[PDB]
Amino acid sequence: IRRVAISTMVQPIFSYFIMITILIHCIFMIMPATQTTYILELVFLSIYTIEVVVKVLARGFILHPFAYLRDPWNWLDFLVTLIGYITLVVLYALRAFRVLRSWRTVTIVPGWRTIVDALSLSITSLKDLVLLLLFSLSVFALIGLQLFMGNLKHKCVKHFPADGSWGNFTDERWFNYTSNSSHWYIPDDWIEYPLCGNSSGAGMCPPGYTCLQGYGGNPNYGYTSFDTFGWAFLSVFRLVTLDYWEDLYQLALRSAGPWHILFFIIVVFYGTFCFLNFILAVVVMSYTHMVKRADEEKVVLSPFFELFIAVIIVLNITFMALDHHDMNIEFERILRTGNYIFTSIYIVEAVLKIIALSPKFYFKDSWNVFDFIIVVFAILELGLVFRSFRLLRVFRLAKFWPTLNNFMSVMTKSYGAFVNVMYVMFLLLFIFAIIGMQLFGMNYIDNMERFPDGDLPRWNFTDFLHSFMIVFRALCGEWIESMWDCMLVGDWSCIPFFVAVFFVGNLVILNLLIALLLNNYGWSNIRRVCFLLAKNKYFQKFVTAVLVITSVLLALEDIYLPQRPVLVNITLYVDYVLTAFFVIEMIIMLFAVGFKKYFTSKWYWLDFIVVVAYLLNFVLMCAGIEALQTLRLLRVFRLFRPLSKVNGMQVVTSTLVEAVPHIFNVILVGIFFWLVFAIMGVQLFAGKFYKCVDENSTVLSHEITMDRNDCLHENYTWENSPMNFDHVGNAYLSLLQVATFKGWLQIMNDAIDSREVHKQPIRETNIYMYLYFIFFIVFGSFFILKLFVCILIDIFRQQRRKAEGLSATDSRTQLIYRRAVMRTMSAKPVKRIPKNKIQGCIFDLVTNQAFDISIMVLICLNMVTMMVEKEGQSQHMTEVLYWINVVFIILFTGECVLKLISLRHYYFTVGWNIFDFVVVIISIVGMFLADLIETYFVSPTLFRVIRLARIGRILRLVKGAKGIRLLLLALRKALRTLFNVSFLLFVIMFVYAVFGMEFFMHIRDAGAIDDVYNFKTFGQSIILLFQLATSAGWDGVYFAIANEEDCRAPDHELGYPGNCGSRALGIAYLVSYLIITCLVVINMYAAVILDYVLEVYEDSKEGLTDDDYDMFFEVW
Ligand SMILES: *[C@@H]1O[C@H](CO)[C@@H](O)[C@H](O[C@@H]2O[C@H](CO)[C@@H](O)[C@H](O[C@@H]3O[C@H](CO[C@@H]4O[C@H](CO)[C@@H](O)[C@H](O)[C@@H]4O)[C@@H](O)[C@H](O[C@@H]4O[C@H](CO)[C@@H](O)[C@H](O)[C@@H]4O)[C@@H]3O)[C@H]2NC(C)=O)[C@H]1NC(C)=O
Ligand SMILES: CN(C)[C@H]1CCCC[C@@H]1Nc1ccc(S(=O)(=O)Nc2nc3ccc(OCC4CCCC4)cc3s2)c(F)c1
Ligand SMILES: CC(C)CCC[C@@H](C)[C@H]1CC[C@H]2[C@@H]3CC=C4C[C@@H](OC(=O)CCC(=O)O)CC[C@]4(C)[C@H]3CC[C@]12C
Ligand SMILES: *[C@@H]1O[C@H](CO)[C@@H](O)[C@H](O)[C@H]1NC(C)=O
Ligand SMILES: *[C@@H]1O[C@H](CO)[C@@H](O)[C@H](O)[C@H]1NC(C)=O
Ligand SMILES: *[C@@H]1O[C@H](CO)[C@@H](O)[C@H](O)[C@H]1NC(C)=O
Repeated sequence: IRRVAISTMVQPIFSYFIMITILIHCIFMIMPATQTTYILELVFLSIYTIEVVVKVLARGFILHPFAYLRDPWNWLDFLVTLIGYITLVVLYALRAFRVLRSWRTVTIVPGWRTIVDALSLSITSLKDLVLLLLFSLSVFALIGLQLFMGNLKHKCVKHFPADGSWGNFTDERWFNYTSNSSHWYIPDDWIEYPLCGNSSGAGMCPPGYTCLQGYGGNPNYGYTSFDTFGWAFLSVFRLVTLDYWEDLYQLALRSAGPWHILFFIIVVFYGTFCFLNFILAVVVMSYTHMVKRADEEKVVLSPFFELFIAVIIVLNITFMALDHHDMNIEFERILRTGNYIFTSIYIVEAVLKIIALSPKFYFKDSWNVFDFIIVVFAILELGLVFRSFRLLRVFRLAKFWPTLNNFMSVMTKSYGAFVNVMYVMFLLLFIFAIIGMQLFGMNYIDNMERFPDGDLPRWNFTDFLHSFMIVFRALCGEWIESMWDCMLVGDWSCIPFFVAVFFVGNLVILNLLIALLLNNYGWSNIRRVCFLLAKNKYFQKFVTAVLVITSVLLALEDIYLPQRPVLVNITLYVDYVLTAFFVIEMIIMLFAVGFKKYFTSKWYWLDFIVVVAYLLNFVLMCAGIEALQTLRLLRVFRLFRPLSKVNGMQVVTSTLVEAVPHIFNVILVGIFFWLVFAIMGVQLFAGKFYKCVDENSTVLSHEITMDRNDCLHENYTWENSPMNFDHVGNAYLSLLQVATFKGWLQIMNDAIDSREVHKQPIRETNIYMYLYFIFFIVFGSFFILKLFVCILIDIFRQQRRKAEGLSATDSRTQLIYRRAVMRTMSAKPVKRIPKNKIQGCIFDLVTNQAFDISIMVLICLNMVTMMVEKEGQSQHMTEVLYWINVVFIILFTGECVLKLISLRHYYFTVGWNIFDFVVVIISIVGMFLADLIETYFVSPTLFRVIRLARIGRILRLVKGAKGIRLLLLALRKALRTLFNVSFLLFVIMFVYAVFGMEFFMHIRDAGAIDDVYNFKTFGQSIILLFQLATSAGWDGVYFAIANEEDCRAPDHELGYPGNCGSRALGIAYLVSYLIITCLVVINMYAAVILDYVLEVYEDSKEGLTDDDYDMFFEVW
């Protein structure tokens, strides 16, 4: 018995047999069930049971150190087998998790142990971050609950008819009329009722309507609000993750007022730019530790011909990129003839090289094998669709292009780790797809009526392909809309599922991928006086002040300016004065530093360009020609030099300046790869996004209009999609929309509906086109776009080393030791006296640990009391809650009084004591103020705002938490640099705000631009640009500002400005903004955070921390 089992388990054939069985079982899990599946399930279960029996007979069960159930993997196997028997003999919710056995297949890929260990270490290291995350989210949920409670229910309700059609006024008849949903404003074909508010700057109502509270439901089937702590929690988590967050942001600003933008800024700054970067830092440290452990453990043959072939390759690529939809016949002939010529040249090259060199030596070269494969494919293509393989020719450019060559060699050097990570990602997606299919698939079929028109949504769980696509989309960062659908037809189980998918896929696996990338990709007197004046402090301060004031004046030139004559005059006068000022300043600087210094400096060149622009505008105005707006807007660029001199800014600007060349190289490589995908996209989809519509832009059925001829015979419209693959430029724009995941859903809907040209698309007739986008997303968004962060991280570390005056050649250990030696230099001990029988007794009672723990418990209880508040509660409940809060305030005041009585003046030697003392004083003053306000009823919003001080007494809960204290210390050390980065971001936003006001203030309402969100004033422009800095909603903004169709041109004689945008201008504006902010400046936060977190953690683990010195001086 025992001998057989012991020999059987160690035989490799046994392990391969089990693995192959698991693989076929997974395959059968993908396909639809049938009676044959039931018997195959029994076969698989028998095989797994035999494995369990063999291993128990070989090891024993638990009682010894090396028994069967001392290995976690065996725990997985055993629990899944038991679940299988349980579900076979006797809830279907348990039948899914047999797919968990597939996790074992991770052990097939060589080098799997490193990645699995890194994942395990990352998961175990998030312990303190989870607690801090939950606390922060709760605090923000409370703040949002008190600020936005009830706002998302606002609606425009028609006035009670004075005509008497609804009867004479009575309170009952008025309530009866206002509650009828047919009297609530909603534009035709809309799903959601628009929000409103009567505060200055909120959404307005049409005439005959008033903005009311308490009617109807909240947005998104009632799932989006701040009416309870739980929904507020959900909304805050959504906001931190940036998941469709522009919609909640616009809803709140439209119902509450633009000033509530402040709330969103705070949440985005703390939660997105700091905390998720803590998560990334933990993942990076874990991976670095594992890799450290692993590593420690241990004619034709001439340059001229090469150049000739290189230019021929470039010309062939150009010819390939020129292909487009509905080409004229001459264009087609030219391209075809060019193809013939290129193929002939490649054939000649192959033969010449094979004969000049030996055939044996010819096929010993990898590049030669690649070229021969290309020649074979080309000749096969011309002989006989093999055109898709023509793209291989593009990759020959890597032989001649050193940057691309190095990029390729780096990938070759470490392909194994990336293979492991991608396999883990896809295995996780497969497991979740199967689980979600079993849990939710039948809900969509059974409860289809609940959907807006009773139709199945594009994204569902009805079969394996759709389930995989929806979980993959969640991994890309979009989870909440799918969760709304799941809840609508399901129950609470949808919430944990999607959250888990998002957390594991996005915050762990993708972060691990970027960690891999980082690890791998990483007269004489006149000159005298002018010189003295130029170097003088006061003169520079005066110049800076003038620049700042006139730049602020630019922000006031909004759409209302023509109605304000005094402002018009002030701006004109300021323009004249600035012209004189710039000229005189240029002369002074020239006399100070001279011609050669002046004209070899980039700063002085910027100044000179501004001087020339203002002189040109002056000459134009003299001639009677209206000044160019762009030229006089160029003066804002003067702000950057004084900005670069702010305290602590030098590290940030040095990092960006040093990073520019690498960023450019990455952009070039990305353009190359995107060219490959764009040519493929044109080949697949060019000309196929046309469809037949009617007066309402509603797609007709193919059963009615089969093709273009039917469409036009019935006098319908054969309209193209604004985003398409008709030529390479449009393909590039569509691929940018895909990679950023902004507007990609419509593009993919068109792609999977596509049929041959001139035919009516059919829903999901070409579903497997999804594979195209998956590949692009893996190689364009997960790989190429994440290099920017790695570059910034690597460069910022070096620049900070420069700033602190540290040597570059020193090792990390030496710096750790120097840090400890610096700490020991500045530590000292403190003692306090225990007072006086009464005071001494109170001292003994207050200095004990029980007292502090009790204070913590009281804080937790007060926090729960705050969580009880909800929308619609009776006023009696409001009063009871306020009185309970009063009790808590009295208790904390008493704590402070006792501590003061005990410690006398020593009390203020501890910083936390000072914070608590300030909070107590503020609470007393606030109680007085609240009583006065509530009695005199100043304003409900004012009361809500001043109630924000209540959070002060809850923030003390972090006192004494060591793990949380470490991360807060890291954040404190980084605060200066984070602030400087934020300041730079805001200045860039200001520049873009004023140029956007100039370019787009008059455009018609379309897409995301409407009466509330637009470029009409500086504030509204900033509201839009803060949203756009995260790339959120930029597709709708582009659709608005790029529209050149169906518009009125300006009438200079009549003064009418016109109302439509510019495709080229909008493309330039938005693409440049996305690159500068989303891909560069925002990633600086991650760089800074990572450096500081790493420092503190290494101090904790391989050195000494301030707490070590504190403990040493506790004894002393
Ligand atoms: C600004 O923003 C506010 C929040 O978003 C919004 O409320 C406000 O809208 C409405 O503005 C008008 C002023 O033009 C204001 O009158 C509205 O409030 C009135 O509420 C009364 C409540 O009646 C109650 O009925 C219950 C029954 O259970 C009873 O118990 C209560 O004691 C109370 O009686 C309505 O009855 C009233 O309707 C008017 O009543 C007058 C009485 O004769 C009558 O002459 C009028 O013609 C009319 O019929 C109002 O609705 C206010 N909305 C709400 C919900 O209060 C918005 N705009 C302004 C201008 O404030
Ligand atoms: C019960 N009832 C009839 C009265 C009766 C007694 C007097 C008060 C009580 N009413 C009540 C109690 C608690 C909250 S409360 O639960 O919201 N707690 C809050 N704590 C703080 C703490 C400080 C603060 O202002 C500080 C700033 C004001 C200007 C500058 C400093 C405001 C708040 S409000 C509230 F709203 C109001
Ligand atoms: C230095 C860095 C780190 C922080 C920068 C400060 C911002 C938080 C400031 C700078 C400009 C401010 C904006 C200036 C103008 C406005 C318009 C204001 O609303 C109005 O225009 C009210 C009138 C109306 O809506 O009718 C709302 C506040 C807002 C967006 C301000 C909100 C706060 C902003 C973004
Ligand atoms: C108004 O009253 C009628 C009956 O008089 C009732 O059927 C209807 O539901 C009421 N509408 C409301 C309360 O919105
Ligand atoms: C709303 O008003 C319309 C028009 O009078 C009426 O037909 C409808 O029944 C009303 N709905 C309710 C719920 O009262
Ligand atoms: C367009 O929509 C409106 C509102 O549903 C409808 O009345 C009209 O008949 C529609 N037009 C066509 C051509 O279907």
